[PDB]
Amino acid sequence: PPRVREAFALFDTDGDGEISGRDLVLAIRSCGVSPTPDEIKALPMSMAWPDFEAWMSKKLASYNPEEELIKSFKAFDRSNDGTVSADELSQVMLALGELLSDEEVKAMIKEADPNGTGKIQYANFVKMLLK
Amino acid sequence: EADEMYARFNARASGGKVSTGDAMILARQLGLAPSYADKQAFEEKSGDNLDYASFQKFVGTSTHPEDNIEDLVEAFAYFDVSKHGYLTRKQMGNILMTYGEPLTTEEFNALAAEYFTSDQIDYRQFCKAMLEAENL
Amino acid sequence: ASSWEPLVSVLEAYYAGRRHKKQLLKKTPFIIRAQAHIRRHLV
Repeated sequence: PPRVREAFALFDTDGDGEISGRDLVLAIRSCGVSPTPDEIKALPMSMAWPDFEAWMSKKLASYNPEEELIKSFKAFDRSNDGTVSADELSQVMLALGELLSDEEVKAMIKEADPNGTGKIQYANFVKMLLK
Repeated sequence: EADEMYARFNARASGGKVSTGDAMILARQLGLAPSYADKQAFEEKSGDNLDYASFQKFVGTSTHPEDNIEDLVEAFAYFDVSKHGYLTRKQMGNILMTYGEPLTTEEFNALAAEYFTSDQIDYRQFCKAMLEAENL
Repeated sequence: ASSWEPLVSVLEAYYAGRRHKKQLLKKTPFIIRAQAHIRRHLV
């Protein structure tokens, strides 16, 4: 199913056709969009599906998730080889994250590093993530 | 019980066969609850035009003996964060018209008119009512 | 040194959505059963 509509369905945890509060931001971030703090402050109390689809359609018209995510990863590309350290990402996910268990983190890291190279191609990873 | 089944099938039949669409209605009148997944699965081997023997086979494989109150209740309770056992009519409508095999607005409005009194639905009692009258 | 927090937020939200998908898939068959019985009652 299309990604935005599925994200709405997945983060409408009450099943009331409304996404509200943290879930709202989560829904947005689940599609690979990092809204600015101004955009976060401007978000309404809650959104029904028309509101959410309009917000995401207008956002994606000026914001490409793939390129922004690869751009965020490249800030930690020390070797400048299209790679980031797997254990660094693991540690920061565990230190700053609030939603994911440790097993989920570990699973993600094995995904991004299937050969256990200790590196993550992140470009290939973001691509084979955003399908 | 069987003669009325035969007669109801044949009143809808053309050249001895009925659409699987009409077979859904006939099965429901018989007291069975087939899904659209059942319809597609049966069409995969038998097509979408059934003579009486094939309709009997479709009926025989749509009894869903796995149905039970607890699994339906847990499916609904997934959307009940407080887990106190209630869902609003807004919640019931959105859930039933969004997930699984979504109801049309007409289907849900008929359901709500007959079964929803207050704005707070005890979905356990609702699921129990939904399981009633199934032909066993 | 930049901050990992935006990237972490995105990845956490994405995989929380994946978890939501798994758990909702566990319940969808019985939503379908409920809808089938509703349609039986409505015939």
